[PDB]
Amino acid sequence: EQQWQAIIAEGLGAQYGDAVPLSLLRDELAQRLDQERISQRFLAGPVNICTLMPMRSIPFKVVCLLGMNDGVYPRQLAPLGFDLMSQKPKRGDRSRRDDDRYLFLEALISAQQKLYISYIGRSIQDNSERFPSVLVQELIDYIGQSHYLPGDEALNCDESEARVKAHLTCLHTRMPFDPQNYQPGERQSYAREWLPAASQAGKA
Amino acid sequence: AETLDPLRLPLQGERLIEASAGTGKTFTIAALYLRLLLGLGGSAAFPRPLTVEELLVVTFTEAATAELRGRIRSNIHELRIACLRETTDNPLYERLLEEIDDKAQAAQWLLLAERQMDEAAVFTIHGFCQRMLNLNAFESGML
Amino acid sequence: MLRVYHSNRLDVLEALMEFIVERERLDDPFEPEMILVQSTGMAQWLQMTLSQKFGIAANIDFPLPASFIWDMFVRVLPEIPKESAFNKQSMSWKLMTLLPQLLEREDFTLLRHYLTDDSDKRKLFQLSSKAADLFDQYLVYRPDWLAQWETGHLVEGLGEAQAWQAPLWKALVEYTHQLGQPRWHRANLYQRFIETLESATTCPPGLPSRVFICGISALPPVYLQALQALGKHIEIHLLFTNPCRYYWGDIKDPAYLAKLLTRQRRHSFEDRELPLFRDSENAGQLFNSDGEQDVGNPLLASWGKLGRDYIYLLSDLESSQELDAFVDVTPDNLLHNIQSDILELENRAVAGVNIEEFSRSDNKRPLDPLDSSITFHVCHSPQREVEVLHDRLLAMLEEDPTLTPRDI
Amino acid sequence: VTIHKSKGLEYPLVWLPFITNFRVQEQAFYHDRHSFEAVLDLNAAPESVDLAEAERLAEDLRLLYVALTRSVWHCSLGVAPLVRRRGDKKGDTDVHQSALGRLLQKGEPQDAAGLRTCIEALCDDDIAWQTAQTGDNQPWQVNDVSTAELNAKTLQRLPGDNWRVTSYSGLQ
Amino acid sequence: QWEPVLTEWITAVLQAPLNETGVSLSQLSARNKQVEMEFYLPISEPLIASQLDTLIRQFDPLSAGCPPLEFMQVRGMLKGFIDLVFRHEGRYYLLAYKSNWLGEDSSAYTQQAMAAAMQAHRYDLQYQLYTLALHRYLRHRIADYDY
Amino acid sequence: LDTNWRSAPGMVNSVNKLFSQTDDAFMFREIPFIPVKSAGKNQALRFVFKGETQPAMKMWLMEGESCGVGDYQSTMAQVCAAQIRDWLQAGQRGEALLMNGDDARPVRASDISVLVRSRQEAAQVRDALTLLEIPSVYLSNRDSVFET
Repeated sequence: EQQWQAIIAEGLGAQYGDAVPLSLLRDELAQRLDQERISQRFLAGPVNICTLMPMRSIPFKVVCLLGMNDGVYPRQLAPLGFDLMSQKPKRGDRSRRDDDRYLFLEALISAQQKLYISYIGRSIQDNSERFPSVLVQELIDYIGQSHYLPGDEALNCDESEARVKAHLTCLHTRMPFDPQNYQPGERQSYAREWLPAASQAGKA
Repeated sequence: AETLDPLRLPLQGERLIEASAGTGKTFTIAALYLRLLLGLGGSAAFPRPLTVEELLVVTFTEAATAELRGRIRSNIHELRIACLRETTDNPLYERLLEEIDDKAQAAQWLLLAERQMDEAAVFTIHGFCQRMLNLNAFESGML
Repeated sequence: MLRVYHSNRLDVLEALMEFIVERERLDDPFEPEMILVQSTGMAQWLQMTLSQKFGIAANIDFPLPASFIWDMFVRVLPEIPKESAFNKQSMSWKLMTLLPQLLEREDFTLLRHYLTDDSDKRKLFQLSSKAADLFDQYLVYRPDWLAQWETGHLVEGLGEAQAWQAPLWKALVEYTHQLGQPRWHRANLYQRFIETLESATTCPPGLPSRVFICGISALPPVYLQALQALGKHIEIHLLFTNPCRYYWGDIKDPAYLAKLLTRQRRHSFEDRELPLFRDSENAGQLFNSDGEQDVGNPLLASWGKLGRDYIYLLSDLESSQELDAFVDVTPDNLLHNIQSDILELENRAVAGVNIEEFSRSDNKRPLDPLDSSITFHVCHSPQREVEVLHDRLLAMLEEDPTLTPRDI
Repeated sequence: VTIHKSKGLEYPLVWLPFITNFRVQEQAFYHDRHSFEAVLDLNAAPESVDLAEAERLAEDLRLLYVALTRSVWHCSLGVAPLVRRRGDKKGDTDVHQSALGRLLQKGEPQDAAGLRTCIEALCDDDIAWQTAQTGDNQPWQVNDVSTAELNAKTLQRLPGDNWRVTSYSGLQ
Repeated sequence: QWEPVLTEWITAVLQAPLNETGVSLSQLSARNKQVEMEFYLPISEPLIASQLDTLIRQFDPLSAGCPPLEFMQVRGMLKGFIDLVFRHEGRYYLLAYKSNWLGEDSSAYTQQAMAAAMQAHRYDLQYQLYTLALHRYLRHRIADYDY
Repeated sequence: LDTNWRSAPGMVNSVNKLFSQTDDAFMFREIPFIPVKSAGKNQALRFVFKGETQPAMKMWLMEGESCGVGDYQSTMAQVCAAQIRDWLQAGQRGEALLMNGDDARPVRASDISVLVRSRQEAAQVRDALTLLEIPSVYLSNRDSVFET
């Protein structure tokens, strides 16, 4: 009732005189019913799950990023085509691509202690290589060109960059019951439910 | 028919490339993309260098477009490194570096191509048709 | 006096806001304290930090910048309603009535070819909604275009769509002149609002004591030109988060470069004058011919275009007071190395222009193998990705004894 | 992997057991040799059936070229005198109606001995032939290996204290 | 049809004063009133119900009955939305609204029934947290403040 | 494009020998076939067996005058499964190898691939291969998980 009376009040505020069809009001109510968002439990104390929202940078100790593959991030919103702001850009103009790049910059700066970045690299259907985003690729390129491992102190520039980018990249297994995750070392899984499944010590 | 060289192809009018089975078609597309970006070829070159949002690449499979976009991004990064260093380990990249006279402007153009790689116009057929229907909706008549 | 607070992180800005509130108390206790935010989570974090610092956080209003600007329009200039007549839905329902009346014109033949093919009043409402959204964006960002369209003259150098956008807007301004709705909107009011504050001698009543602008990194030049005239009378504290401490924006003219060189920041606690650029004599060689500064850090040049425009819009203000409180980060970890390279504005990426720099590899920064600050992970599915993330967050909670999941 | 799903992939060793099996198109939907437009003939005219079968044979030859050019080191082919016709011994086989036999028998109808002589005619160092032997000795050998001991880490303490931003209704 | 009775009921509510001196709601100006004050209250100790309910029962006379509620140790922030805060003759006052009131239709809503409703719905803890938040707000805002 | 960078020159010569027997092998005038050239870096690729160097194309001619469809499919599936188990049984002992110059690689189960056209013959190949204790995957399986 609130959305219907709000739609009719916004229509009659312009004093619309002609007839209005039913399907237009149905599509408008279907669009207005799904427009609502919830952000009440953003900082309640449990760990925060939210999308990247622009002009909101809060310092945190651990900042994790998901879905940083190509195509998904940065979120591209195409212009209308007949908009004049896209033709002659000014200083104060805002675009969603630049907002997402500044959001990635604010997520890099706002991270205090630990930064986690995970993207889908291999397809689950046909095992096809899924490339990451351009921002993460520039980040790992700057990491490989700005830092080197103490094992190979003076070997090469591109080879040390590839060795750093391979040491940082943890290619995890396709299935959770794989014994590679439960091998002791740097990374070890905390899922004790798949430990007898990975140990292969069960009756058939 | 004639043999195809990626650094001597005239980019004027309509050309028909018949890439056989097993040939480097995905490598030739990236080579022609770098040729269209840097504006190489001399007399057979483009009249003006184009940006990333002006090069249209059409491939049917979406995973093929993603793989081609990643390969073109890797080729842009490798050519930018080879232009900043004025040396490379690839013979086609060696001839590409030998074709250009200036190095700083080409490296800046490759850096701008690397930064604008997210807005690359490498789409599918139906994706390009949907983008052209939503962009110029007035002359087409699309919702 | 308009006070601009540059800082690397947000906790320094929150401490500066705490020092401002504890230094100068409000004369009216029931007067709300205007803190301009953009999202609800930013206002919630500011409320929680002010409650942690003060013991309480109440009667603090967090409005939108457009809502605060329209509220100041109502409070300063009279005969203005609390709601604007030009909204998105109102202009859409106005243009849905105005567009069939304007199909007979020669300039609207493209919309006639788009509309008169088949219409069950679906394409008309979509065109009206998109044109109303574009008109709202013109009301926010481009007031000169609407001011020239109200007279009826075109702007030289625009696109073809102006050929149907200039008579559509002006007939809108007549239509609200035809109805009982008020005439005033956002575009035609900002120049009178700027002029009536510069021409006034006494301060108008109803204005708040001090306005905070925290967590906002993107504003149009119209809003900043209004806030400069607002800050000439009432002290407005602008807390802006910039990742670099030096000037990392663009330039307009060489006569503006000397004006930027004469402007120097001063610390809040140390009270010492600090320059903007790292080198004052070689500051002209950094900028290009068009006016873009060659940033040494490629990540800041590639990702921070919005902040690069915003610091240029902030530096263009005449009566702005710039204060810098930057806490330096000791580069020990990899993330701290990246933050120090962004803050100090230096390029640590080794290109290897010569063979001597390409052969040796000890010229870079050493990265310890136990440094788990920045990690990149490759997964196969959205289930397995967060399944890896849960185990990694459990490992991070086990690695540090003092670690809160609220801080994650 | 099917032939359409193997376009653009790469495989070391490729086995093609059913490359001689062919299927005859029955419907009359062809393309004109002058206007290059899709012509659908709803009547059962023999010229339209032959012009559709020519495009079907060209599609089978293109499938043969796709399937042959995916091997890197070694490819193996299965050739046999397949007869689609219901007659058992008619003196001629239908391998010329397939894609492989059009290149082996040079587009000419022959017999099983003619197919064998056409196979043995193009014998080089890279192209050889052998007869199909039906026989099995042993399935395989497993050659399994032991698995090392592995464990899962356990969290020592609680992940977090009771921290929650509530109201009066949460405490009631 | 409810409207002409609703407006006279609203004016009858507004004409009735609610103070120990007899101050009505019409005497409050716009600068004196503040509607829907939202506050965040910090707490760094684990909130024990047994150490809090005895401290409430030591001073509050309405805690003669009302067996104590059970809640977990809450450490962190507390949200609250006060309906109205208003000043008059240099003295601050709080006002909240309760409007369910299903079980009364006659004039039986005396002070004893209202006190029983306050003990049943447990609005004493809400009013005590409101007094603590208002005390901290007037201490932070006004210098040289006495409760 | 003249140069081919994928396969060994033996397979390239086999393709250029089989498809250039007659003129216009693709039976259309506007589709001409040209002999492609192999790569210079991949000219040393050899699939070697226990006996000697195995040739590129091996046309397994099924012997007989006339055969049906199901019997031919069953016999060629059995021959293919026998060749797979012969390549895997000799590959795990260091006999069958893939040699690039002097570098060698043993043939695993992921190297051998069977190219089919339909789902029924793919199931026939899988049933004829799982009888000899050889597990096989179907990459072209587009069946829904809800139909199992």
